[PDB]
Amino acid sequence: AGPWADIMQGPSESFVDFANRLIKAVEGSNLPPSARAPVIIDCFRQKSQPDIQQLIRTAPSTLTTPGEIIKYVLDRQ
Repeated sequence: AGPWADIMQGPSESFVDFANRLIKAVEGSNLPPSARAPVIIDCFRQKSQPDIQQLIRTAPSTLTTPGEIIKYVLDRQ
C-alpha cells in the first residue's frame, strides 16, 4: 500500500483540496517521475467522493492528464 492509499476525499472536502493532498502523496513517493501522472488519474477514479467518481467515469475518454480531469470536475460539479 503506497502513500496514496491513505488519501481519500472527505465527506466535506472540496475536490481541489483532495487533489492537492493526493498529488503531494504521489509526488513524494518512490514512484518514478514519469509514473506520477497515470497513478494520479487512477486515484481520482478510485478515491474521490462517489458523486465525483461517477462524474469521472462518464467523462470523455479524451481527457488524458490530471489537469484536464481537475478542470473537468471544477467546471461540471
